[PDB]
Order: sequence, then C-alpha cells, then structure tokens
Amino acid sequence: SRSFMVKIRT
Amino acid sequence: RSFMVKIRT
Amino acid sequence: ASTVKGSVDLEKLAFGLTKLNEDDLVGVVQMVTDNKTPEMNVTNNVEEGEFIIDLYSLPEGLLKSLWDYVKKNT
Amino acid sequence: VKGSVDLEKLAFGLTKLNEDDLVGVVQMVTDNKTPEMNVTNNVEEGEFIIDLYSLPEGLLKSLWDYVKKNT
Repeated sequence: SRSFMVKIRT
Repeated sequence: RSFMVKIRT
Repeated sequence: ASTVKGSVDLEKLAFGLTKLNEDDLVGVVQMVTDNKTPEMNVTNNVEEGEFIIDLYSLPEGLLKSLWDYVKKNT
Repeated sequence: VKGSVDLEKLAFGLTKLNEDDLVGVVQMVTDNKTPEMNVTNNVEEGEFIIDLYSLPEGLLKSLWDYVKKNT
C-alpha cells in the first residue's frame, strides 16, 4: 500500500 | 574527538 | 498520502534524520531496532553501512517517539 | 573512522546484535580496558557507554570482526 522508504547511510 | 555509543538493556 | 502517518510528517522526519550528529543517528537506529515489530520493514546492511526503513511501516507511537527524538537532537 | 574500522558502521552493526551477543561486546571491551578508553558500566541502570574513538585500533578491529560474525 503506502510506503515511505528512507535509506540512512554511513 | 568523541563517538559515544550507549548500549542499554 | 504516503508522506504522513498518524499525523507525523514522514518527509519532515526523514529530513531531520539527516541533520542528526553521527552518534545521535545511531540512537535512532537503536530506537527503531529495539522496538521492532514484524510489520516494520527494517534492513540493516552491516558491512555496507546502510539502514533502510519504510517509515510508513512503523507504528504511530514509534514514529512520534522518533520525531520527538529528532527534534530534541537537531 | 579509526584504524581500519569505520566507527559509524561498527556502531550500526552493534545495534543489530542480539541481546545475548551484546554481552560478548561488553566482555571484549571490559577485558581489554586501558586508561585511555572511555568505558562506563552503569550496572544497576543496565547501560554500557563507550567512546569508540577512545578505543585502540586492535580492539576496534576485533569488535568489528565480532559484529560481522554475529549479525
């Protein structure tokens, strides 16, 4: 359904 | 000069 | 519609995550990981140094706690 | 980054350890404590607080190896 992807990187 | 990590139960 | 859940602006939360100091960013990873439920989509690629999260998969209470933490530490 | 170890990657990796495997990190750091290391074990509070920059390079490498092996 709804999604909000966040890629937290070093 | 620091990188503090807190490991907690 | 995908940018707000439980009255938490997820894009604002994501922008705030970028401003955290590196040791306070680890605290966000800890808060997510310590409260993980199966419905949460969380991937920690350890050797690559990337923590991938679907913010819409997180429960409203955890999103509110993450947003409070991000405001407190930026 | 200190030595060959990315401290942020090490910290991210520490978060992925299971609770029983975290005990091995506390053991490894405590067993290798030097004065220059900033390490606090608040036992009654269940907190183990470390400055990763204060750790010697050999210990950081063994910690990183442990984290890769147990995640």
